[PDB]
Amino acid sequence: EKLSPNPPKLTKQMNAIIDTVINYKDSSGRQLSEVFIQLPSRKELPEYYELIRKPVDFKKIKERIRNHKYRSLGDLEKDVMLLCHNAQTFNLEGSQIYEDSIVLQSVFKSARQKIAKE
Ligand SMILES: O=c1nc2n(c3cccc(Cl)c13)-c1cc(C3CCNCC3)ccc1C21CCCCC1
Ligand SMILES: [Zn+2]
Repeated sequence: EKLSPNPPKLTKQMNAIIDTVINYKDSSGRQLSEVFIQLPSRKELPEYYELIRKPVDFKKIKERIRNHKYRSLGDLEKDVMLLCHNAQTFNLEGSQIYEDSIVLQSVFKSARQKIAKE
């Protein structure tokens, strides 16, 4: 089965996991994903592209689910962990963005364990 199409059930699970991550709010009602939806342009933040080898945003992850680029829930996981890794690489330790990216890793893993195990 190594090369085979993604079942509709799997694609639905992928979208539900990523929607849980994108929609996640703190107790104040702030949506943590907001800044991570779209990458900055190379004109507005050139130094991002000098430091980050493999840029990714949540828009691109949603596109990759739709175009069947993830072979597995593990491949989806790897791209979400890459996004969060890039945020921690570029942004200052202790910054809101840096901290938010750590919480989103946990939100992803919780959603995967709950949705795929139920
Ligand atoms: O790691 C990121 N740091 C950042 N971003 C990101 C956007 C998507 C994915 C990631 Cl993983 C990041 C990101 C995105 C923006 C967008 C650009 C288009 N207009 C909406 C805002 C602006 C600034 C950023 C930072 C955070 C703040 C400091 C500069 C860079
Ligand atoms: Zn399709």
